[PDB]
Amino acid sequence: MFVPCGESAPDLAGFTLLMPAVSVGNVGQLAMDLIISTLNMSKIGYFYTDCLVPMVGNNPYATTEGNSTELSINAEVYSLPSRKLVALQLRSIFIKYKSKPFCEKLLSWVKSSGCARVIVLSSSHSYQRNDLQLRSTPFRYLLTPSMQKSVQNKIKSLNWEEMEKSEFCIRIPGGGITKTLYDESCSKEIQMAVLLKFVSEGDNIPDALGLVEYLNEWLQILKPLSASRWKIPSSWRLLFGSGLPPALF
Amino acid sequence: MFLTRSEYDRGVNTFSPEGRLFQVEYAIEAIKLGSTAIGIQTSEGVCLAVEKRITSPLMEPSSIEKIVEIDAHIGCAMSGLIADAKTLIDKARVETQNHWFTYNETMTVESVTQAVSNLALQFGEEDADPGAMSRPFGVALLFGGVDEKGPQLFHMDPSGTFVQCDARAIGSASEGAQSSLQEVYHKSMTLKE
Amino acid sequence: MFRNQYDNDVTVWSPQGRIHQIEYAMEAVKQGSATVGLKSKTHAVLVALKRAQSELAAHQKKILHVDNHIGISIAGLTADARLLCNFMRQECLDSRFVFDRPLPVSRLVSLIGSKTQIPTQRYGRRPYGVGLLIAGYDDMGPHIFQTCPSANYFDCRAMSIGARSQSARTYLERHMSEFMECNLNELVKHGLRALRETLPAEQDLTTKNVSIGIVGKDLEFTIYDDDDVSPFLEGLEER
Amino acid sequence: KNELLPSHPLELSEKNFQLNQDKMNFSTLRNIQGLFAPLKLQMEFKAVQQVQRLPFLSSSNLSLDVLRGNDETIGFEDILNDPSQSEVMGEPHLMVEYKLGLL
Amino acid sequence: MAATFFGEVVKAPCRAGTEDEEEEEETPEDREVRLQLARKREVRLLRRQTKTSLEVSLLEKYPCSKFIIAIGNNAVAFLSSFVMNSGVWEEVGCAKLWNEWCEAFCVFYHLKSNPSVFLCQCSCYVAEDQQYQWLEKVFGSCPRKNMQITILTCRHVTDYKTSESTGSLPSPFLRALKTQNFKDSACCPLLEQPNIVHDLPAAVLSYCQVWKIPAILYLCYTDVMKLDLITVEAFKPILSTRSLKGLVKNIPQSTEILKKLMTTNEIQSNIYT
Amino acid sequence: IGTGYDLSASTFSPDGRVFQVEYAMKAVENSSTAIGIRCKDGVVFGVEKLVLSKLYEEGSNKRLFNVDRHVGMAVAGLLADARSLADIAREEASNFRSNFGYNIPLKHLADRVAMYVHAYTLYSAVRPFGCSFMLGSYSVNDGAQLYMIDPSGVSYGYWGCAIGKARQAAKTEIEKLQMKEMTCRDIVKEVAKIIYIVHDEVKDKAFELELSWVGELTNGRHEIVPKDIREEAEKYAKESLKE
Amino acid sequence: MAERGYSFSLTTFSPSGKLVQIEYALAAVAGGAPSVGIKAANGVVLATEKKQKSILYDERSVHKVEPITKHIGLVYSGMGPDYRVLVHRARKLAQQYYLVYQEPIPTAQLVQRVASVMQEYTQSGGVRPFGVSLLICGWNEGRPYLFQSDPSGAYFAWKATAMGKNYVNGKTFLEKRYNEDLELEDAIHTAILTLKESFEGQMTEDNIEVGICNEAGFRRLTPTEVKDYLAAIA
Amino acid sequence: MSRGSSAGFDRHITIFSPEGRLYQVEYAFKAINQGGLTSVAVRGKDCAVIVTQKKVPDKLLDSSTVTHLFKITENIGCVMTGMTADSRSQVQRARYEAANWKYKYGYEIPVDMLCKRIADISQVYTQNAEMRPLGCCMILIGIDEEQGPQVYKCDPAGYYCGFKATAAGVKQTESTSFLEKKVKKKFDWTFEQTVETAITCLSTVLSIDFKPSEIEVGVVTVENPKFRILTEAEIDAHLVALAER
Amino acid sequence: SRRYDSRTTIFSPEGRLYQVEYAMEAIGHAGTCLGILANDGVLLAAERRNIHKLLDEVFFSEKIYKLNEDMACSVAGITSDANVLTNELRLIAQRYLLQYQEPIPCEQLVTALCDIKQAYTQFGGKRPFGVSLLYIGWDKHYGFQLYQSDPSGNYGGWKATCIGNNSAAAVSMLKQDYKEGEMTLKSALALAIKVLNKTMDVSKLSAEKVEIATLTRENGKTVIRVLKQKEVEQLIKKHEEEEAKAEREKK
Repeated sequence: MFVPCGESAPDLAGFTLLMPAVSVGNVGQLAMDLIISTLNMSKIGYFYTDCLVPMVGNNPYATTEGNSTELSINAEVYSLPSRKLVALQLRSIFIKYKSKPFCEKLLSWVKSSGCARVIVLSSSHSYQRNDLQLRSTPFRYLLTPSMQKSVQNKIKSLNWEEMEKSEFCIRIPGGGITKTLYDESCSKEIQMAVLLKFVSEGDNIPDALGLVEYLNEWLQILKPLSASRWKIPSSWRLLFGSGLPPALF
Repeated sequence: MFLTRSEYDRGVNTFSPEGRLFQVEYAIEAIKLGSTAIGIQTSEGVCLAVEKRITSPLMEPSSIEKIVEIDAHIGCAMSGLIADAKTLIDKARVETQNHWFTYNETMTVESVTQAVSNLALQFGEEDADPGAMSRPFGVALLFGGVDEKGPQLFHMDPSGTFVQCDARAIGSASEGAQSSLQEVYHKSMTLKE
Repeated sequence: MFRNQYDNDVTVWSPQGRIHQIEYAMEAVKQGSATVGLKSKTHAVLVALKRAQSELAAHQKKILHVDNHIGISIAGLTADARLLCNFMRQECLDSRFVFDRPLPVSRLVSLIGSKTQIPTQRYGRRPYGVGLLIAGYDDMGPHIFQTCPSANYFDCRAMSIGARSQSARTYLERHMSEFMECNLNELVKHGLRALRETLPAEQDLTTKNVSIGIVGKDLEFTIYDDDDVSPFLEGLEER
Repeated sequence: KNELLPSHPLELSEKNFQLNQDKMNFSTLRNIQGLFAPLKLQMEFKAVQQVQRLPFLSSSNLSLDVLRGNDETIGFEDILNDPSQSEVMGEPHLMVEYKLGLL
Repeated sequence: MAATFFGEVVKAPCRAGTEDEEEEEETPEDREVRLQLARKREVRLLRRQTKTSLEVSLLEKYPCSKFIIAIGNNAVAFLSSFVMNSGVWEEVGCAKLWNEWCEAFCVFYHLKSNPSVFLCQCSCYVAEDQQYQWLEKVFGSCPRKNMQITILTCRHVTDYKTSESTGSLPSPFLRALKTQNFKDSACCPLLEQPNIVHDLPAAVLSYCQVWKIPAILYLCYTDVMKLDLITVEAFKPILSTRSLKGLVKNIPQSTEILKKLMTTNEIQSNIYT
Repeated sequence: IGTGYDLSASTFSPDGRVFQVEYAMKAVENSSTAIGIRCKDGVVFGVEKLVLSKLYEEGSNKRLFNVDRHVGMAVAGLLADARSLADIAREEASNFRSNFGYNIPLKHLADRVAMYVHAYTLYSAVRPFGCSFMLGSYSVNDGAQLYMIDPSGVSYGYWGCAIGKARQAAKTEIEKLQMKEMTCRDIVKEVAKIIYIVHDEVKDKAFELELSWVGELTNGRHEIVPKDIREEAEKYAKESLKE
Repeated sequence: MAERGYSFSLTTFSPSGKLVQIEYALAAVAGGAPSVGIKAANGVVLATEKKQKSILYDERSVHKVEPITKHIGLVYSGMGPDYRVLVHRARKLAQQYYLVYQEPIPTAQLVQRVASVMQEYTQSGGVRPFGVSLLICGWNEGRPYLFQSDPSGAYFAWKATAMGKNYVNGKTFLEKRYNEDLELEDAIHTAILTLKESFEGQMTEDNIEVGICNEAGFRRLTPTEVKDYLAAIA
Repeated sequence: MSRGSSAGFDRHITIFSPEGRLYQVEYAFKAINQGGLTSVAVRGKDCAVIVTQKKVPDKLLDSSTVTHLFKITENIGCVMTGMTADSRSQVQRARYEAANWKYKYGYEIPVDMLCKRIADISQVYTQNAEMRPLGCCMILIGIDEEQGPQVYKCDPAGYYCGFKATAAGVKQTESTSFLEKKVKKKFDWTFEQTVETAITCLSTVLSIDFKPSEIEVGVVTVENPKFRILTEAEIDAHLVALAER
Repeated sequence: SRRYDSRTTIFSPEGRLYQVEYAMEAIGHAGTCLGILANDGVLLAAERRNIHKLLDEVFFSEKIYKLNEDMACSVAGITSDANVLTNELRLIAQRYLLQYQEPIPCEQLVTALCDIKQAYTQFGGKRPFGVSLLYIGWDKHYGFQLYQSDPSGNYGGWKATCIGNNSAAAVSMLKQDYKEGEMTLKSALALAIKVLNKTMDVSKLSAEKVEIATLTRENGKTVIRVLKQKEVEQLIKKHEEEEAKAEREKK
């Protein structure tokens, strides 16, 4: 389920897993790309699996010339030992009846590695939103019962808004795999946190910036509150593609 | 870096990034779902041959009509959706009779095919209040007839383009039948051959 | 990536301020076969590279009659092309019925522009994915007009549209001065050379795949095919 | 057919009274206001009429009346004969197909 | 996104494909038909010669040192024109699959002189859920990490993303994408950063990268795709380099004539003349 | 940012912005600069018409339209929408002459066309026009009048304005130009100078300058600048750019 | 059971068989200004509260209680403009009935016609139901009448009811207070008390609007008469 | 709608919220605020005055054409706040309706009836799906034959109420509070008194002292029922009077 | 399913119109409406549903609706849709009378209304009529008849059927206690009272929770009258006495 880049097979005991749960508009993927680019996180392995559709291309974070010519895949995992953060990066879409196998594989991998506090950066639909949620902040958080109490008190001090679950079924209209991820994580009894935001489809870079700031409010991996806050990947060029034909204008 | 579920296959009036209209191509696929019809154009006449797919012996073989008479000198072989074929055949017959009434002469096979094609391109472009062809026709026709120019064989496609063909095959086995035809067909072949 | 929402419809403006359906219609017309249209000081010639679906199937015609002095070169969607040709024929007939004079080419092109603009603004309609090279003769002389799937039209001395038309356009731009002042046969040969430049090096022009339409001062629009284009092909230089 | 020829000279005028009134209003706006007002009102009328009951059921056309300024005006048209009390109603599907332009 | 009538409530499609899963998330009949579809879609790797189903993977059965894979009509046409006539290539195995979207076949060849060198002419399309099954059937689970894989495919200029417009771009241009282990010269400009490949070539290249197999992917972007001679002409630089240098003999003359044969026998677009 | 509110022209964003109109404005901004300066004698137009290919005949895709004997029209943004709106304005002016017997005032025509554009932006069935244009005319009673219409549907008179890529630079040049005291000849020379200054030869390979004016010297009749005066203006612009 | 797609559409039935948009319109009604209608033996009173945001409001400019004809009046809770449109339609229908039959339209028939209009608007897909419920009063055949037309088009004949905010409490208060043989000029006091229960602050002549209907006909009470009634009841 | 009804509760005009609110009307109000200006109208016992801030953005822009004070008929004038194009469309519709009323009924339309018609059209807009509410606000003034001066403000939702002192724009709440304070203190409310009240209210809420060119004032008095636009010199004189006292 | 249930015209993969089923569920949410056919005559016994003390009953039929002289009907579903459907029924009956100068047969009117409902269910953009109607009438061809209509547009002639709340239990009870051929008007009323008493579990019937209308033929004229509250009270008392006697006999 997890193949290291070489033969190192890094251990992730006591680390913190980060993933971009496939959101409405890949807001989680954009936020994870921002985090990886800002923290200069190197790929330690590949999360090769049948569930994610295949893709290839040059690494999003070209930076130098040598690093520019490195080939990336659909699911590459980056890690840096300084902050004890391991960041998985899904770069593709899911296949039908393939979310549950991926969730099971990821939960097994994180349990075996030893990492705790799986951060699930996701997003929900902004139109399947209640009036109270409409007038309130779009950001929501979800905590598993097994999650350590100290961080729960930290977030309570931060005064965040818990995701409204309705009897008490916790349904995320736009999470994608987030709901079943939460269910299976609760079944497996491992610490995990879900960070979502009510978004729509379109230009979602502001949504990704808001999500990374929301994550910062808890993790505090960067300064509290600016210019070049989060470094954007070099591959975020041409969000639309091609150019303007000359005949029209 | 992230894949997208960009879809352009649903709208008939939607262009793909390469300019392809996917609904027309799916109509072509519907043609590919039909039975094989073979039409050969020679100097001694035209030959339209199609296969009857008889699901059960109880069904009358004569009821499965796929080669019809547009006019005394025009015939048509269909392949694809049967009812669309029926509508197109009715249009062709009405057009031929109108031409005879107006000009007191037989309508050219090319003219009949052109009229049927003009009917077979009104998907989101008829601009007429009456209910038009919302979806492209799902049948391909082989208008094989003999006129003053001699034997003729025209192939009509769901897109609405009619092209004169010396020997054409349309249906499930269209490609193999076409290969066999081009392997065997020669200009100076007889009708019996 | 972020343009999926604005890509589906023609009435939806993209954040960059560009409708993608029109550009996709332009891609559709590009995907069609190649035509070359050039005019001298007295003649306008349209040479087209006809394509055959199969060896047995006859080459599909790409030069269509419009009036005694106007003709078009087909490129792109065939159904939209036929609709436009019918509209232009009706307009020319109406002009000759009311004013009893040939319809000027520019007026017809303006009418086509308005007609093809109408759908791009309304819902439930798609742009005409057909490009036309219109050759005609008026009191002003020969005319070559390029019509794009976008309603805007262009007035040209020589133009090529379709697949692999960049080489033809380069060749035309190389010898524009020669085009302006040359004999009719020389102009037809220039158009044929441009069409050949469109073709691959291995391939060559044949009577089956070449269609020529010529309109001049005393010459009405006549379409030459096969044995009729053989005289023009004869004498052409080796690539 | 002879039905095309009006039986009464006033019949043709009052049969299309609403259509003629709308045409006159459009002509006046277009003379004075410009092309925008008639086009705007035409789209508005089309939008309101597009949503209503099916042909075999009598519609209220409240929004259409408000837009046309007849919400507070009563003429012989409204009182003399009631579209609700038609006394003649065709097949539902037939009427729907007729409105759709199929027949 | 229906808009069938006036008041129809339309929903914006999600580029991530979430809505499909949301609708998806049983009845025994539904499960039965779903399994029927699953076994209808799965790739069945077998050989028409002797009709012996290939349960064992191709890589396990024969040891390969150079696997050239061509996806798309133009790529297989180029291979058929250049490599077949150079030597002898007999059919060994053929993957059979059924997709919603579609001479569609996936045939594998191996050189009699050097059996270690193999080939694959995948003229058919493979759905997003079947590339991994195809990799399982062909490569198996245990790779060799000693294989020179040259993946050949043709794409459209519209797919390529750059500041210049699609029309302004020189249509017959090709790019390359190689794995970390593949240290040989790419002979082609590397793909631009925002550009992505999401088809069978991408699956094979990702498989090679994950398992440390030296491989290179070539993408020939072209405006036309139906048996075009310019596409194979632009592919020629690939054989001009190593790997395919020895497989193709010094007889371009026959290949040039052979390449014309494939282009002459082509089907034009009825819709677009 | 109206992520889920920018698909239809009949949908309001939470902050109250119709993003389709703004996207139409951006589409207008995508086009080359077209400037027009109003002076005491009349109004002079000028457009940086980029030539896409040398094959095109001189005058193709003209950006200056004569919607009436006395009214000019310099357009920007999408060309097709520009032609459509020019036809609409022509019908309006024709209708005014036919009904009231005298030439339509510039302000009234501008109001009519602007309201047409706004009506198009109102509904969801149609999309807002992607073009912006300048209506200019001169009359003995009305005097020199210049108007500009935005895809939103506004109609504001100007002493000088620009629409297109380098809108702000041309606007600054016109601001530092004292149009109210110069004649039509000096105004056309300065218009050519400004067009040459704002043109970016790097991004845009080449362009052809189209100049038209309406004023007392033309007897209140819109017409293209004569070739001699146009060449003189181009020479003056070249000299100014060189220094 | 989110049922979001079912709630978005009007013509779409919920799996349980509930029209969610109609319920949302009813919620809009419940969020409107309270209005109380009491059918006494001598007559029927329609009392409502017109919450004026600021003192710079012209009381004569608009009226929550409007006459339909010489003997029928109505009050509303919910959206104002919808109420005005429905008032215009009701007046037109009443005048059409008078022209056709040369008789004042009975209250029941007017209520049925208005309810038919509401049903027509709540049936077709493309528009929204009228987010307003009308308390219609009248006097026909020497008998008072009180009706309530819901957004869905279901009309019920009440002896005493309240709508708008705190309508459940108002109905309970009316149940405690309303009497079978109660007469006018006392049902007015009962309605004023119900408004007091549903009012936040002090009720002045301009903060409420009271309209009565009796044998003479429908009549909106002048501010002076409202002030005298308020003084009498407190 | 031809394109199709939107999904979310706040994404379409017709469909209701769980409370039953229509978010598109509220967004139209937000658009009115987005207009960027503030308009103040004051009703006296002798005249009605409308004052709005005039902001000519660019010097090249002709200040004469920049105006939000439009006359519907010879005796009724209005000040529009919000989108310029929508305000112009509403002005044209009001002019047409007033002319039609004069033609059909033989006497000039009252202000209240004009706003009633406008609000009915606005309600029609808010009920159907194809159209959208106009993002602008109409404040009508005029002298009635019997009721004297009348001030009516006329909103997208379809509310046509009349006011003794109307405010609209970005600073609507603060202007309303100031006008309520002034009304609570009942002065004589003469013509110049009403003009001073409007101008000082606008200056207080905008925290700026206007020069003659920063505001446009339109007045209509009982003695002179014709809608009159105050000349810049008269506005300057009023400002000087305010400064002196 | 969350799909194939949006446009009222999407066929499910198994060939199901879920919107019609949801309309039938809405019918099930409505109050109990019962109709029994007897040789002497046919009757309709329907639950009044609304019982609020402040509610007033100014009409003679809370939910019963007389279509013409020879016909009557009862409603269980959406009230406003029911009102429009009853208006259409009256219009169609009067149109038939005008054209043929004879009372419309019951089946013809039921078929016309069902055609209207099926048309509404066939064309997209129109909400199906969520009303189920029970018809009682007499004609010269088949005499007394009882008909039941559905939102889908399907009718059927029944001898004893119930629609609305607890329809299945009422149907089972009718099947248990119906004697085809020997059922009289009085025994039919007793059976209806028993079925209503058992179905409505709130409490014993008080003659204000139910509404009974009987259709009979007297002197060649169809008589449609609504039983007075006192008569319903007497019937309830008789049913209670019968139940008490049966319980005492059981011991």
